[PDB]
Amino acid sequence: AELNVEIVAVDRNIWSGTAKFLFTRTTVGEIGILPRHIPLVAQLVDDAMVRVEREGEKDLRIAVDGGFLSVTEEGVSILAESAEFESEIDEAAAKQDSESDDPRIAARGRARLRAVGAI
Amino acid sequence: QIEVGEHHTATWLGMTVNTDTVLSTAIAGLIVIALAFYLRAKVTSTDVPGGVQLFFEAITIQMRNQVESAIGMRIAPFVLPLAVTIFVFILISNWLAVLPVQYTELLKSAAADINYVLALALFVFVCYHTAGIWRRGGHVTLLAPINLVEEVAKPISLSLRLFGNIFAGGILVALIALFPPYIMWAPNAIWKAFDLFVGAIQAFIFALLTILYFSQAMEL
Amino acid sequence: MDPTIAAGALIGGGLIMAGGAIGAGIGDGVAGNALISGVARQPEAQGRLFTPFFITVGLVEAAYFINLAFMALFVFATPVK
Amino acid sequence: MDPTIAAGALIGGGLIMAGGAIGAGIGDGVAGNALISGVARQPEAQGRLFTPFFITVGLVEAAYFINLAFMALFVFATPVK
Amino acid sequence: MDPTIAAGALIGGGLIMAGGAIGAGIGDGVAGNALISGVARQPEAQGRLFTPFFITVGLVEAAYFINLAFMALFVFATPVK
Amino acid sequence: MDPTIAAGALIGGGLIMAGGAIGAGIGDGVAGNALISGVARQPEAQGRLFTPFFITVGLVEAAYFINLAFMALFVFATPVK
Amino acid sequence: MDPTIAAGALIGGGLIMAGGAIGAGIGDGVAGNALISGVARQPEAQGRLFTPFFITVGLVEAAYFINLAFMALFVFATPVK
Amino acid sequence: MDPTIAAGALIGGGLIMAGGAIGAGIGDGVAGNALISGVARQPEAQGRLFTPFFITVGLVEAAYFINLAFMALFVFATPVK
Amino acid sequence: MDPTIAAGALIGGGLIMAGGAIGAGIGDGVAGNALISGVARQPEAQGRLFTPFFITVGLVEAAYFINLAFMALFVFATPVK
Amino acid sequence: MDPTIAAGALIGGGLIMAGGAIGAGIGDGVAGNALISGVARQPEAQGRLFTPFFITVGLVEAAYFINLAFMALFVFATPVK
Amino acid sequence: MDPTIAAGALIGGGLIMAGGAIGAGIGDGVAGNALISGVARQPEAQGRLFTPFFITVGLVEAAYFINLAFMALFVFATPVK
Amino acid sequence: SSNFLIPNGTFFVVLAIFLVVLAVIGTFVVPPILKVL
Amino acid sequence: MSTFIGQLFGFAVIVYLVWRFIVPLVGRLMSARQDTVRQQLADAAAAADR
Repeated sequence: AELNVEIVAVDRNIWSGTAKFLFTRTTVGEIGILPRHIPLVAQLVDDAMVRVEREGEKDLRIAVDGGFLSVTEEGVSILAESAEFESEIDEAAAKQDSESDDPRIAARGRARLRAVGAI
Repeated sequence: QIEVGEHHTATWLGMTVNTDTVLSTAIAGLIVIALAFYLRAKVTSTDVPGGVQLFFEAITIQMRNQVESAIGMRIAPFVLPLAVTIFVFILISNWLAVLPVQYTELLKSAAADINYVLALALFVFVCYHTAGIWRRGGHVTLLAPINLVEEVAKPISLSLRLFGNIFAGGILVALIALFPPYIMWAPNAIWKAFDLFVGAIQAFIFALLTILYFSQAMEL
Repeated sequence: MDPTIAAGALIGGGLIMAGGAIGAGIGDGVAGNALISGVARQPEAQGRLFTPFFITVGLVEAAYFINLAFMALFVFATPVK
Repeated sequence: MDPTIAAGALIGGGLIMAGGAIGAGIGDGVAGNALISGVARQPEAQGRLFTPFFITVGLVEAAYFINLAFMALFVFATPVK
Repeated sequence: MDPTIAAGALIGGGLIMAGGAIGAGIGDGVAGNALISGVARQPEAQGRLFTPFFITVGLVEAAYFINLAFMALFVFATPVK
Repeated sequence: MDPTIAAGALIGGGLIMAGGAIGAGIGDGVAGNALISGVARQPEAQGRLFTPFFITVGLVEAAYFINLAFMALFVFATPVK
Repeated sequence: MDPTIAAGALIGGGLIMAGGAIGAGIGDGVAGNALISGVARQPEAQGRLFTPFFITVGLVEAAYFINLAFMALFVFATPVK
Repeated sequence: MDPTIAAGALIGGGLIMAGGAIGAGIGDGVAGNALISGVARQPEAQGRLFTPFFITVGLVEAAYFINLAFMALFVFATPVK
Repeated sequence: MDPTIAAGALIGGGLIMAGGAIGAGIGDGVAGNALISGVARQPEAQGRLFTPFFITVGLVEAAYFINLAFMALFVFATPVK
Repeated sequence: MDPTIAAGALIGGGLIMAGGAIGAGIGDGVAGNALISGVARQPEAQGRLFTPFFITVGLVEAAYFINLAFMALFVFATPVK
Repeated sequence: MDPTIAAGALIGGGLIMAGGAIGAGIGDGVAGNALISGVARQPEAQGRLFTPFFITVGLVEAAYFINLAFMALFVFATPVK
Repeated sequence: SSNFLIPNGTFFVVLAIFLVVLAVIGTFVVPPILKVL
Repeated sequence: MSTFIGQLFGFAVIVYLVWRFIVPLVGRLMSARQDTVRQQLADAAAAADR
């Protein structure tokens, strides 16, 4: 089976498709959604990452900022201020961003790192 | 109809020795040295690795990540070999008991003897103790005497946890003996499979608790 | 007499095994509860959760088998005859 | 006498089985609680949760059946006659 | 004597049944707790939750009835007369 | 003697009833806990939750009353006189 | 003798009351836990939660008082004199 | 003899008080757990939560003191002399 | 005889203290669990949570010390000599 | 006789220590569960949570060591010789 | 006689070890439950969570091994011969 | 009879067997494998 | 010999167990883990290639 996934940014639809499994990290702890699942509302951690897993492709890793997450009978919906796919990230820019003193951009950089497979 | 703690015995320098209890121990030791030299004969760096090599590397980096998150690896790398030693040497030492002997059966466990387990546990003790004082030279004041129990606990715990664990099978395989032969094979198989499992898990536990006791001996 | 000691040893061994069984059974139950919940909350976490789980079990069953050993010492090599 | 030892063996075996029953019953209960909760959490996760669940049970019932064995050793092949 | 063995058998059977009752009662309770909670979360999950629930019960009551059997073996076909 | 058997039967019946009481009491408690929690979440779920709840109780009290029966068999129609 | 039976009856009644007390006490505790939690979530749910709560208690205390009755039957109208 | 009955009464009273203590202690504990949790959620709910809490305690301690009474009846006005 | 009564008193007092210890220990544990959880949620709730907590303890330890008193009455001023 | 009293004292002390061990073990377990959970949700909260935790333990182990003391009074300075 | 004291010592040691086993087993279980849950969502926490966890275990197993010591004192260096 | 949970000289024996075996893969396995890693 | 014929009547079912289920599984897995390092050394060859 498969579950419908939709990631919407504040001013754009980041992604929309179907998936086999969906891993992310709520403020309360990491979590993995599967095609059927309890209705749920949660808030992703500040430097969260979203790994979508699809049947015939390679898994799609996304960095998310200020995200919220909700699972319903129709599928998963992730609400983000901003999102950045894995094949769009400068790991060195994200690295120097990670060592900032500003918590917000530090979390942005940590998420961009998590997406690229570092940290 | 059966009585536990019976193995042949003798003496060597006034100390009493088990005439049993040492043959299967040496079988385990020579097996580990064997597969180790077999590794060395079929080791590689840029090939496809042999089954022995993949087995041992899985074990090795498992223990390695355990150590490194428990302690800074550089701080005490010497525990990594000591860990692997403990694992395989105990693993086989229980799995050696899989083979069927009884007519009285003396190919069975080395851990069914209190002294073998006592030696392993108290060696682990001397090592992490000297490591603790090598590093440094309770959480509440009046809680302190409990702490005294704590480190007298660990070698005891490590010792009897293993003995009783294998001794269990060391008894059960005997009991089931007097169960009728035309039926005994099925519970025999069931218990033997579960004993394989428990031996594996128990070697795992002894190794992991070894590492963690090293750690809490060596942190700061 | 002698049989009185034998009976005392049998009852004592029984108590030791009963305590061991209660402890091990409930301890493994309460540990597996967390294991299943973790695997239900995150599946790819299974291979991870098998490290703390079996640590816990290694402790729990330990107390069990120690008792088992002493039960033998009570029943077969009774200390006082 | 001899019957005194027999009675001690019967009481000891009883205690061993009682401890086993308490341990196994509550352990399987506390494990199945997590199993059912996971199933409700994710229906498909069932085929996945049957791996840790039965591991837990394999431990719990283990302590039970070990006791069972020793109970036999207490009642039938009583160590001291 | 002989009655001493009979009394030992009665007490042992009593202990076995008491352990069985505690184990089964609390195990079924702790399993039904999860069942009811799941059915309170998702009503149409009921037909699903009856698979893990009855699995758990199948284990719990198992330990019970095994004890029951052995209790009979203690009381009626007492091993040592 | 004969009174020794009678006393053994009384103690055994006592143990059986005690185990039954512990099992039933705690099992019904742990089931009613889930029932009340469900009714605190969704009031109009009450008429629904009475199906799994009473199923659970039907199991729990079962183990109780079975013991009760056997207690009678221990006390009134004592197997060995 | 006769006093031996009397003592057996006293011990059996004691066991029955002890089991009853453990069962009732913990069962009412685990039920009131859910009651208080529900009333802490929704105050105006109190008048509602008193329906399932007292149902649960009606079961729990039941097992208690049944035991109480039988305890009397053990102590006053002892079955075998 | 007579002292045998006296000893049986003392042991029975002991068992009754032990069961009472376990039941009351754990029941009050499991009730106060919910009370404290409710007061940690909503401070001004305290004056409210004291209604269900003390109801629960009124039940729990009840089973205790009943046992206490019967313990006296076992120890002082022993039914059979 | 007289020593038989003395031994019965010692065993009864032992049972009373054991029940008291189990009850008090677990009750205080289950209460402190809620206390710590509340203080982990809201630090400045500590000074508040010490009101319900110590109420609960005041109940739990009560059942303990009552038993303690009666244990003395069993051991020193034994009712029947 | 005198040895009968000695045996009663040994059994009573055993019961007292067993109750103490159960109470302390489970109480510290249920308290450390909350401690670890608080540290898991909030690690920095550790230095804070060590205040309520050790309070709880101070209560739990208290009941233990009190029993320990009385066990000595049962075993060494037996009240009735 | 002397064997009566020996039997009392064996039964007392048995009780002490049984209490120890129940306490340690369930305490380690309830602690490992929290450990696994913390590692479930926060696998990284495992390294940190190993500080409070082993503290808890250090307490729990403490009560166990203390009992173990005293059990030896009951069995080998029996206080009263 | 045999209070078989009191130690025996056999202890020292396997300590030897353990010691050398440790020393064995102190050279023969894991320094090679850690370098292979 | 009864006890030996019985214990290895059990041994037969044990290694029938292992040859039907487990070592095929670890064959799958160790084949995969050999394939991975094989592919990565092939990738190193392709990298020096490039």
